[PDB]
Amino acid sequence: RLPPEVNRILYIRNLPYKITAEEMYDIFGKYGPIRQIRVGNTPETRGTAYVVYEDIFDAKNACDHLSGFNVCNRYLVVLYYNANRAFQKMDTKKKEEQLKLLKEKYGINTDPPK
Amino acid sequence: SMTPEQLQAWRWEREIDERNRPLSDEELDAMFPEGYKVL
Repeated sequence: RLPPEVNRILYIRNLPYKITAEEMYDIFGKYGPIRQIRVGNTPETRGTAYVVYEDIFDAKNACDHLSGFNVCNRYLVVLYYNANRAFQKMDTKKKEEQLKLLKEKYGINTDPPK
Repeated sequence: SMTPEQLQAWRWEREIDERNRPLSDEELDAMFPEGYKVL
């Protein structure tokens, strides 16, 4: 029984640059079957990632437990995915089009984070 | 026949089936801004 903002996709910030695929699976996979992980690999995205769970209840669990999580000298910031936030970096026009397309086609919530 | 509260439980059930529904890679790929590598 769970809040509308919870989601299988977790956005992660303050991630060490050196972190390996195996370590990502280790850390996140503890809470259950991982669908896929995407790690930022450009100047503007490094230090961030999206982790995707197969099941939403595992994702709630990971999200409840992993924010503030110490790996290396760092404390991870982990948030539920939010399309509005996710497409921030697009200029005012393109963001509007992209959001309208995901809502039309997939029915995803398109408002900014609650 | 389901009382008001167990109808709510039934609706919660339907709601999460939709929120826990399997996603294609195409659904998934569209969720994402540039600059990420798939592990």
